[PDB]
Amino acid sequence: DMPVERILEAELAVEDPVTNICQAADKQLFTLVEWAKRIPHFSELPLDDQVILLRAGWNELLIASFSHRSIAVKDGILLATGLHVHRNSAHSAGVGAIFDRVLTELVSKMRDMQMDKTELGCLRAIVLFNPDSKGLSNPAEVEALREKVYASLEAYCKHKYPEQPGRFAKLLLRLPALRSIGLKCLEHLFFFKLIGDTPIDTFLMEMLEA
Amino acid sequence: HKILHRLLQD
Ligand SMILES: CCCC1=C(CCC(C)C)/C(=C/C(C)=C\C=C\C(C)=C\C(=O)O)CCC1
Repeated sequence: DMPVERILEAELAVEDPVTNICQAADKQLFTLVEWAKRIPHFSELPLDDQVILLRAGWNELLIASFSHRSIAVKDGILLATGLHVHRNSAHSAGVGAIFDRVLTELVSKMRDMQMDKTELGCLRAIVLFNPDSKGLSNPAEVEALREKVYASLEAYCKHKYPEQPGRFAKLLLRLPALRSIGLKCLEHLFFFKLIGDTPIDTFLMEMLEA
Repeated sequence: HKILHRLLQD
């Protein structure tokens, strides 16, 4: 009903440093739409609810994506544009705190547990199927899809890593940190928009709309 | 939300 194979397929189908980061974010919103279209039963929801889910979860989804991407590197983040932001660059641009939070609470833990792409895709699908999203035409259907995602995820974990009985819960317990970090990053984005001395592209700007 | 709607419909 919610096979982890299709979720993994969705992940593999989509393959001032603050300015570069904003460029990469705008580039990856377009890609996020396609990714979400490849998640089972997402396209079958009402279009308004698809809009609501993506607008509620885009920042967390993209943060998870590049945090997992940056496993291969140390003290840095790999942007989807093929550009590397070093910890020192971020600190010298005045955004060292949130960057260190990303490296410490997300990237290094993903690397410590060797979180694979299937698990990343399942966590992102859980984030996508956020039943607390305000305005959902039917939050019960979204809740059910979320339950199916984490059922399949727990099954995959107990089959692939039978020696780690706590791996499922450890995967789920990174979601609070992802939520906090996403909120903080959104705050930074709104400050950049208000200040208006940082170029924000059209899709990112639309995500900043009311 | 023009852009998101257009991308979701196609
Ligand atoms: C620097 C000030 C904070 C800030 C960040 C944090 C970036 C930092 C690495 C913690 C943003 C992150 C978000 C919500 C999305 C980014 C998507 C990308 C970059 C995708 C990709 O490359 O695949 C938006 C701009 C402002």
